Amino acid sequence: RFLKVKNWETDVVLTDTLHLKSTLETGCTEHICMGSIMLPVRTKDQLFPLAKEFLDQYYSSIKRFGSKAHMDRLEEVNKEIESTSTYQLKDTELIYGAKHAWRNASRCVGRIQWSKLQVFDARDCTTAHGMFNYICNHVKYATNKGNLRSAITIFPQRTDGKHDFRVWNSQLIRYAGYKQPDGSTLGDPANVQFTEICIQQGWKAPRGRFDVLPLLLQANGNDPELFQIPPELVLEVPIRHPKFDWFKDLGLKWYGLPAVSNMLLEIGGLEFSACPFSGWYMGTEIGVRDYCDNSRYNILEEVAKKMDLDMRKTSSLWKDQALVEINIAVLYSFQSDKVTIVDHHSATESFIKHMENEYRCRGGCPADWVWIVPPMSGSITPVFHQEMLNYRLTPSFEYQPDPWNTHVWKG
Amino acid sequence: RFLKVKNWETDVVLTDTLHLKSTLETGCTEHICMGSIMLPTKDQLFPLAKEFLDQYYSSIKRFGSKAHMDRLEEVNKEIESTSTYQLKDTELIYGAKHAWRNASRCVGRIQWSKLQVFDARDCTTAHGMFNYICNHVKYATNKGNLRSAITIFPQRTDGKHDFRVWNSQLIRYAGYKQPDGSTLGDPANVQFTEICIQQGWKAPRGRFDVLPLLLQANGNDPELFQIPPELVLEVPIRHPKFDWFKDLGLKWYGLPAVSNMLLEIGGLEFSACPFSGWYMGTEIGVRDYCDNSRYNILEEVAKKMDLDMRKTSSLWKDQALVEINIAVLYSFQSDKVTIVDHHSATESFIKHMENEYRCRGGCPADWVWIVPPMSGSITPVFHQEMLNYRLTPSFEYQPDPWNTHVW
Ligand code: HEM
Ligand code: HEM
Ligand SMILES: C[C@H](O)[C@H](O)[C@H]1CNc2nc(N)[nH]c(=O)c2N1
Ligand SMILES: C[C@H](O)[C@H](O)[C@H]1CNc2nc(N)[nH]c(=O)c2N1
Ligand SMILES: C[S@@](=O)CC(=N)NCCC[C@H](N)C(=O)O
Ligand SMILES: C[S@@](=O)CC(=N)NCCC[C@H](N)C(=O)O
Ligand SMILES: [Zn+2]
Repeated sequence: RFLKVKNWETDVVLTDTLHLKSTLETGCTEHICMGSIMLPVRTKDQLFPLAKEFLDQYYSSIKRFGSKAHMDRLEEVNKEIESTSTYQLKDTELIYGAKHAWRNASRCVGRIQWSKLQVFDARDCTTAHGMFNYICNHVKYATNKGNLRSAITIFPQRTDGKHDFRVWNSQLIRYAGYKQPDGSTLGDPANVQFTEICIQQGWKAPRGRFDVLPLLLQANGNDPELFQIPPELVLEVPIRHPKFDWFKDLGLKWYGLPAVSNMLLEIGGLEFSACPFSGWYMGTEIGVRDYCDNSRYNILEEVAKKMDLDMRKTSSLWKDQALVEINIAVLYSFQSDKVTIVDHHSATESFIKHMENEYRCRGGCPADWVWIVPPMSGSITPVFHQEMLNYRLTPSFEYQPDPWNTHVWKG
Repeated sequence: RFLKVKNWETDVVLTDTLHLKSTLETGCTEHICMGSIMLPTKDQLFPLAKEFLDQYYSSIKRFGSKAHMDRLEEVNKEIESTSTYQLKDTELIYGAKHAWRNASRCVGRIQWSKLQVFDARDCTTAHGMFNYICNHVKYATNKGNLRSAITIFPQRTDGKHDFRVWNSQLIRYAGYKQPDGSTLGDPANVQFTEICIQQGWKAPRGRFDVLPLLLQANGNDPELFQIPPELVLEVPIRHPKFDWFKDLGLKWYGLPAVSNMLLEIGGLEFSACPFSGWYMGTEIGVRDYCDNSRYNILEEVAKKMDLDMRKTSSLWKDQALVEINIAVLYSFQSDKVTIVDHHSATESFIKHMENEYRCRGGCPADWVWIVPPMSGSITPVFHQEMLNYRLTPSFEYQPDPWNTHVW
């Protein structure tokens, strides 16, 4: 069976066959679409089919499907599974795995870059201190003095689910959030729960509006441990505006390296619960969501005041006006400091080209429209007009519960 | 499977039970989501009628009444002999209001129960159709104080006697293909504008020529009619800050009146059912004015603003987009024509969702369509999980007549 997607700006029609290789489920049924829903101990039994499918893929890509090297590998993995109930990926298979998980990430607009990914194999790691060292190197390498390079660091896979490696942080670099007695929040409201955990685990908080959180690292199912990232490794950008000199006085900055650290990487049925990965920011992530979401820094009011907009009626579009200036300032600041960033126009355009390329060479490209369309100026970006099909391929990055909700405390 | 939806800005959680009365299909499966795809007999007829009558009598609190059973029996007999049936006026009004209520892509449904229904089922000719449509337009426009309305023409019979309005909206601007390959006026309406000319229309060939009506009665060849200009309310677009903005020569019409859809009630199909409410500002300022395949005015406006159009990262497109949308809202408000900005409309829709969950057990909603085409995440609907499903009575898409009509 074949499926068509149309772009309603250009009338380009594309044919998807890739969706046929999808097995995982979307959350949708024929009677209900759950397209906007945020989020809708494995045994020998199910493991070998998962392994075989991955190896078939891997060997196909390297033009060796059905080869002796292919068949011996299947043999070796099967034997290893039945005798140990799991198996180890070769380095080559791991790199292929991590790249393809990115390539398959239907909510990622930056996938044109998927084949350029620095993979750091941290499977020999055994302790939280070992984790800290690996993570420090990741940050230094990925940051590259502002000329960012995509990377992922992969810690040992899950075994019995009792010895998980986890990074308790949602990102390697993120700002603290502190609930005040008066109900207001100082710093980043999205990180209040985690900040409280850190403080309980012994962190001495500076209690400012932009305090870089410590790392909270769990090796081998043990209680997690605190570590401070060397400040010289944490690249930050002060936010100013090219025309508005008062903008610097708002006191805003952000970090340059977004590094998602709470997701689970699945490859050939293996689960990598600690796999921090980093690329670089699209401007609107910071300028629109982080700064202007009502539940985040929420600076719209303060910015609008200083611009002296008519704030008494929403139909003045004072919010829309402030938002643009804020996003101009983010992009300006990063570019002036030579820190890699991409605007939403450039990024979405690149994605369209990527997506078209993928249809031709791969037979499709799973894409989550709800997430791909930028959170400002949607319809003036080409992705708005692009029909997309969303489905799940493996390897993949998956959500997992925050570890403090599952972790068995040792003491 | 009594599903929950969460708002991630407010942490409000609603439980949906209404979805378990979904009649039709979404196009999605367990294996693929198609949420961003734009367009995914007597035996058939009686269960459809029964289902509708069941809702109807439940809503007036006479479920399982003599009146209810009588009406079921009565309709049942009518189908057996006539192969169809006719709705009582009350059922027609309920059906239309509920089609709107059920339109998962409509952000303005908080108004759903205040719909003026015009029964045009006695209409027999295109001239009669014209008359009904002029009355609709005058009533709905209401000197700028717009009132939602629908006019319903006779239902399909054998599919060979359909009533259709060939226009996509009662009021829209023409589209002409120029010698230099470009397009004058509205590119979305080029094909339709051709067909009008192909039929006899004398096009003044301007940037904003109101199209003639092309009306089809009882399956006949459609006929042209010109809406009395005095009935077409238009707004000159100016900016409250930029004097040069009025020089751009932009205008739009006050009355959006969708005319190419099909209203389905109790299995009965109304192929001609033009309906009208009023505009959200972004429909005009963002989509109609700034889509690349529409009026596409961004570059011209940014130019007049003297923005740095060298790099995309100056966000000149975004800056211009805002000002354009400020002007649209400003102009309509200044001329006392009803319009709603995207902040007010989305906030009202959140309140409506609240109401529907509380009083009805849910509200089908299509996030992809509900979230406005600018400033998405600063509107509350962006952070609102929505469940999409098809309830009936409903408005459905139907083919353009010209692809189907025998002459
Ligand atoms: C290199 C530049 C990149 C850009 C500009 C980019 C852009 C984005 C954006 C804007 C999102 C939505 C995030 C949000 O709204 O919170 C996203 C999501 C995502 N990205 Fe990328 N990305 C990049 C690199 C990467 C890399 C290197 C990986 C993995 C190796 C990756 C995997 C993902 C995944 C799995 C998601 C889904 C996140 C979620 O569901 O919360 N991306 N990306
Ligand atoms: C009164 C104020 C109203 C507002 C502010 C409003 C707003 C909107 C908007 C913004 C859309 C998206 C359409 C687009 O972007 O092209 C829409 C779609 C829709 N509306 Fe409403 N509307 C209103 C009245 C009505 C009425 C009176 C009806 C029917 C009686 C209706 C039924 C629909 C339907 C069926 C759609 C989907 C159209 C499609 O799928 O192309 N609306 N509405
Ligand atoms: C409810 C809705 O799905 C949710 O707000 C989504 C919408 N789209 C998004 N898109 C991106 N890129 N990031 C997000 O966090 C979200 N949030
Ligand atoms: C491809 C995509 O589904 C298409 O561009 C949709 C997106 N969302 C929309 N939303 C509204 N309100 N109106 C539209 O025409 C569209 N178009
Ligand atoms: C891994 S990262 O380079 C992918 C990315 N560009 N962003 C993902 C999360 C960043 C998050 N939205 C933020 O604003 O911090
Ligand atoms: C029937 S109308 O009141 C519903 C509405 N507000 N708009 C839908 C169609 C209008 C279309 N988007 C336009 O910009 O002309
Ligand atoms: Zn779906």
